[PDB]
Amino acid sequence: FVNQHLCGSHLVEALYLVCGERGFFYTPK
Amino acid sequence: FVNQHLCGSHLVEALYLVCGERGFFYTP
Amino acid sequence: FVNQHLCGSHLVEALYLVCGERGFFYTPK
Amino acid sequence: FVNQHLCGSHLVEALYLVCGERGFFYTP
Amino acid sequence: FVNQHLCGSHLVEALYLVCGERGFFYTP
Amino acid sequence: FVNQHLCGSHLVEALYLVCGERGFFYTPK
Amino acid sequence: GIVEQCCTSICSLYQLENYCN
Amino acid sequence: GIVEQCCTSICSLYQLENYCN
Amino acid sequence: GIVEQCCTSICSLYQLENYCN
Amino acid sequence: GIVEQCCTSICSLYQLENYCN
Amino acid sequence: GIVEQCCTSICSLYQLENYCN
Amino acid sequence: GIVEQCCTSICSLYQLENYCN
Ligand SMILES: [Cl-]
Ligand SMILES: [Cl-]
Ligand SMILES: [Cl-]
Ligand SMILES: [Cl-]
Ligand SMILES: [Cl-]
Ligand SMILES: [Cl-]
Ligand SMILES: [Cl-]
Ligand SMILES: [Cl-]
Ligand SMILES: [Cl-]
Ligand SMILES: [Cl-]
Ligand SMILES: [Zn+2]
Ligand SMILES: [Zn+2]
Ligand SMILES: [Zn+2]
Ligand SMILES: [Zn+2]
Repeated sequence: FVNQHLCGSHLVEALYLVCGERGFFYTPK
Repeated sequence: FVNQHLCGSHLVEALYLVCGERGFFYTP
Repeated sequence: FVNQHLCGSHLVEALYLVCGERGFFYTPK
Repeated sequence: FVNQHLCGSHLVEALYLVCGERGFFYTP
Repeated sequence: FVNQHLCGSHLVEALYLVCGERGFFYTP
Repeated sequence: FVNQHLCGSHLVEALYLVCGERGFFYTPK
Repeated sequence: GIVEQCCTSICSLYQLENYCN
Repeated sequence: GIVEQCCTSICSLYQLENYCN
Repeated sequence: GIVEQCCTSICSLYQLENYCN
Repeated sequence: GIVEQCCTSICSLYQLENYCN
Repeated sequence: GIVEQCCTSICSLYQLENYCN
Repeated sequence: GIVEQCCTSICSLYQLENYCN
């Protein structure tokens, strides 16, 4: 897996891939 | 009928823009 | 709506969403 | 036959790369 | 059946995340 | 064609477009 | 749900806001 | 133009809509 | 138009340039 | 190949790793 | 939160998975 | 390599095509 800052739309796309069927929550502070 | 996996990819980016700091939950 | 710098492909994707049926013009200076 | 909304999303990003500082107009 | 050109666009981004510094080869 | 830094997912998407049927190799150092 | 509402028809920014936190 | 207003600086939704047709 | 030309077949960089300003 | 495996069904991160260098 | 851990800093895959359901 | 040429620096279209098969 990539070793990098993930921000904004890239972070949510990472989450989408990584979490698969589980889904995810994107709740920035 | 559209590929759900591709649609979902698009929707989470759109939700990111629309929701901003509100955030959102997503599950396929 | 997000409160952030939008640049490059992200700016054009924002435009695509926001403008919907109206469409848009991307004419950088 | 392909979802026009998804295709359009893709095309505007491709146009961004191809057109550069020329820019472009897009309408669905 | 899904548009191969759109699928490929998605897959190369996913491969980018998954593969990281390993890299990858892609051909349509 | 755009005149800009292309990095990360944007670089691989550029490659995908530019290389077309030829395909490409993304082999960062 | 969003996939049922927004994959075969276009959800505007206004409709998409329903799915925000 | 749009780069100065929304990339270099930050645009509101209203400001972004100035570039819709 | 671009959608008619470039959604069910692949437009190369060369074809896509037609749609530039 | 990846298109045959991963376009009509979802390849997880784990399956996608097969296609890495 | 996720911005501090994965955007401001760099997340491992395990760390990113803390934000899965 | 490609990061040094096109990410760290800026690539021409010709330079980017050096990474096509
Ligand atoms: Cl970016
Ligand atoms: Cl994915
Ligand atoms: Cl999107
Ligand atoms: Cl959408
Ligand atoms: Cl959209
Ligand atoms: Cl694209
Ligand atoms: Cl294209
Ligand atoms: Cl992707
Ligand atoms: Cl995938
Ligand atoms: Cl493309
Ligand atoms: Zn980006
Ligand atoms: Zn995927
Ligand atoms: Zn959309
Ligand atoms: Zn394309």
